[PDB]
Amino acid sequence: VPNPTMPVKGAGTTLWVYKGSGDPYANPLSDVDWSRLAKVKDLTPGELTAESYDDSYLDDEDADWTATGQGQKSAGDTSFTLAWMPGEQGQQALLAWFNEGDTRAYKIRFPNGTVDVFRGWVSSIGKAVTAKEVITRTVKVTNVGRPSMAEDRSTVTAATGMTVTPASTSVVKGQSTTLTVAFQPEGVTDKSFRAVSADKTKATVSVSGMTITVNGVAAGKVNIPVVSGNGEFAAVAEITVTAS
Amino acid sequence: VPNPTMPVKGAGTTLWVYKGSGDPYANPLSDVDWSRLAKVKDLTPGELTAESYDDSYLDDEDADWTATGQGQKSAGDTSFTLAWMPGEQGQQALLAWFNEGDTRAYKIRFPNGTVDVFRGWVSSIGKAVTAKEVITRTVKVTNVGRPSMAEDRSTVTAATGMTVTPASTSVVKGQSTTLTVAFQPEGVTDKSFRAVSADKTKATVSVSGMTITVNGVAAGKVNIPVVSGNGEFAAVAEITVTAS
Amino acid sequence: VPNPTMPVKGAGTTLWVYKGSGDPYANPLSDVDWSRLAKVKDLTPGELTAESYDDSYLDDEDADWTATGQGQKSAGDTSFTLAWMPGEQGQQALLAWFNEGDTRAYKIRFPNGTVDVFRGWVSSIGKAVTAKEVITRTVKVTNVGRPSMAEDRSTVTAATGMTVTPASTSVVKGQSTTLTVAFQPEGVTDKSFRAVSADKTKATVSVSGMTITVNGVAAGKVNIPVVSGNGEFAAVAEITVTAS
Repeated sequence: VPNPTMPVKGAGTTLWVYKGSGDPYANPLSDVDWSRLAKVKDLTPGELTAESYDDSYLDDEDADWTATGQGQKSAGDTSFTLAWMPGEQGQQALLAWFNEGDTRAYKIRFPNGTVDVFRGWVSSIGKAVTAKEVITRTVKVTNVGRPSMAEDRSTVTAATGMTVTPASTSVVKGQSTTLTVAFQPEGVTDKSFRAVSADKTKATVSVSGMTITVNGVAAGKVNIPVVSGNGEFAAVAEITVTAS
Repeated sequence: VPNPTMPVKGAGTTLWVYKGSGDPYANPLSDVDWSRLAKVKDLTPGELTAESYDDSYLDDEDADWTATGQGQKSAGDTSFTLAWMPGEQGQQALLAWFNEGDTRAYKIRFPNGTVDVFRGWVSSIGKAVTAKEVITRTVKVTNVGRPSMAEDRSTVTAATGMTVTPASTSVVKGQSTTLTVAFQPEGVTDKSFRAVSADKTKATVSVSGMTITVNGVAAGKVNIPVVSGNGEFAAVAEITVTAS
Repeated sequence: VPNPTMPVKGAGTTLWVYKGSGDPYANPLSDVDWSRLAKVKDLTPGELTAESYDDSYLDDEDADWTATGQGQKSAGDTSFTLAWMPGEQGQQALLAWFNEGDTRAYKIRFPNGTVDVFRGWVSSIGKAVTAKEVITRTVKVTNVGRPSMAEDRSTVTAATGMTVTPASTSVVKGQSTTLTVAFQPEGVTDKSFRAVSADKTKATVSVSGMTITVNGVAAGKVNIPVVSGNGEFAAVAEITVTAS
């Protein structure tokens, strides 16, 4: 199951080239008007840099430390090598792309459900010929303009799905009780929380696995505050610890 | 077995140089008027490139991302190291070719059957003398103009046969008969031939534009053999010559 | 036996410096007025380069691909290291060559009967001092002018020594007959040939070891054309295959 929040191993990443006429940045998740370049030996995506702009004036009080700002960004170059199949359609389109010299759109689909789509023109076409090894074809695409990252299409929800079910009962010395924090604004959520007690002398707190464990170290009535996210929601749980 | 759709191992790649006249890019598959460079230790085909060209103006709203375009292409610098055989015709031809600024065509034949032909001038010539392994001459060629990748020749009908119906009639002195050569295995074919007498004394041959003429210089029976291209197919015909 | 047409192992290559007054390029195969620099630890001959000249004009139709030509060639530098014997005559001549700073002629004799003679001036004189290893002396000679390659003195013959002796008999099924092709214009020759049959249905052809094998796969009268070199000479062989 593709999880865009956990690290992924990077095996299964595919590369596609747009061949239709619409907007490549609009719906990249659809591979209808996209031609696949199979047998990818290796791939190194573009690196988005940004040159530095000097923001220093003569009258600026003190000049011990440099002051700079972000200048003009660049989309870098994307370079990949793949098994050389001269008769396979898609590589012929690649040679046509190089010869025409126009800016086309390409995309990389990761084993995460997320696709990074760039636009650029071919600036290199190589080939490595050696015995005992499949002949490979190497390509470099100089990207132009602003690309569409996979973090652009990532969406978040803040529909206030805060709920808390505490034990609200008695806990005896030597054991721990369980408290649940529901984070389901119709299921989808993107925020974290921290739950701690109020004294750390009568009952101790341990929050893990989305749940809370309250240990009755000492008798008395204790309060466990839970704060969700940046302090938009909270909860107070009352727990009693008996003498026994 | 040779499939340009599946990847190939690259063992058996051969290098040829156009020593004949005419169009080299026309029929690279045929090995007529091509001299083979034997004992190629290693090869590195030249890589196609393209210099960037700035495409921004002061009128352009926004400038945060760079705008560029493809400029001059300049394929070049194919290198190869091959065993040093100074008494082998093909390496003396190489030194002669380097010895003046002549720009010649050379092709690379791949194990999958395709051919990739460049046109350039020799820009470096080197040697590696060291005991206990073979003396290797290393050569570098800088390419000019545009090359002819194997991606362009995506038709290949493979020919596979032809016929030769001769006049098979007496030819008098001072006259020449015409011998018919058909190279139409279902019309489409991208191969040529070559005819050469077995005696060169009784008759002389003239081949041009798929038309062959035999002139009976001396009386007798002349056997005229034709062989096509690399030598996949051949035929033999006869021409009689009478003294009176 | 030295064979200038087969790769050689590079062991036994010697270095000489001309000390006479005649023409070093005239007869390099004679070591009369040449002093040998013995105990050569290693040797790296010069590399003949040639810078590029831009042949681009404004009015030239289209400028998609760069157009260049061979410029001015250079003879490179020859660098070698040898055991350091200050008192050995020949190294004293080397230091005199460095100090005087004039252009002298030197030559390298290979274990192939071929000699590459250059001309240049000493531009480096080194020395490496280390324990457990013979002190070495390193030399670099900057070559001037056009050298005399070993491919310059290699000669070829085209005295038309074409001959063919075919079987001209019957070959029974399941075996093969032999045909001989003589390439001896007084013995010396430098050209190859290709021999193939005319039908590939009655008899099959296999040319190797300078000879031809004709296999009577099917009965009938078959013709085997042989073409020598670039079509200057040819032959036609008639072979009969019986029903048995």
